[PDB]
Amino acid sequence: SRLSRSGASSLWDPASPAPTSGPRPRLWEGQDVLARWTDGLLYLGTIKKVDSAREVCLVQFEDDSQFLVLWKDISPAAL
Amino acid sequence: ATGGVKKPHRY
Repeated sequence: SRLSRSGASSLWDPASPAPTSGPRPRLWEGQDVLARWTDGLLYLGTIKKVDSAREVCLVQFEDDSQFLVLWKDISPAAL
Repeated sequence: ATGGVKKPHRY
């Protein structure tokens, strides 16, 4: 049996005060998101539901499309 | 070209 999943990301803590330059928005009801689809094209929609347990969220799209998107395929539409 | 439904980053 294997114990390690191979590939470690961020395993060190800060020793001195460090400011935040790249902020990351959160998943909430009424959040304009960009749901990336498997066709290579992006999708615009607002958050109708949130699943912070399985890292998922439901969003209502411009063309009345209610599609379930993952927090990894989502890009907050702000800038 | 489309322009009536979703309006994401560019497409």
